[PDB]
Amino acid sequence: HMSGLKKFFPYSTNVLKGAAADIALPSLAGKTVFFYFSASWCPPCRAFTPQLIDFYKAHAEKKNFEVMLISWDESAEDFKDYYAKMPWLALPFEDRKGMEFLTTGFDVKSIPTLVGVEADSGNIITTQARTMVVKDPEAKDFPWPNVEAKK
Repeated sequence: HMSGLKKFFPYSTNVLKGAAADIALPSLAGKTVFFYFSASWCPPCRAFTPQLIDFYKAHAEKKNFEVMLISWDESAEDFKDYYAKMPWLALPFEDRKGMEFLTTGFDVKSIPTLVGVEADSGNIITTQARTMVVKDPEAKDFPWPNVEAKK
């Protein structure tokens, strides 16, 4: 029952997929999951989002991963407009305390940030996936464990 992955969600059960709000964690079984910390008020986020969408189109089926928006937006309206541009999942905006839990858990101090985790185990791969989407657009070294090792 996705115990490892459940550890990331103390206050949500199902998450969003477009207009649907009934996506359950077991649907992510066997995949890599990326938490995308982002907001519509952030210029580099607005520019990185389309790069991440290009990467998702190219590799999200073959490399077997999913993306979930963890929003730093200032309002429900901003969240709705921004998330509507995206093809992936989102932690519901209403779960602000859950967004805080993940933000501190991964020591996210700025955005955009992209964190990779294993769905089955719940283990962490890297917190520096944003760098790699840009540097490795063909996904040759995906999912990039321990990018943190770099100088």
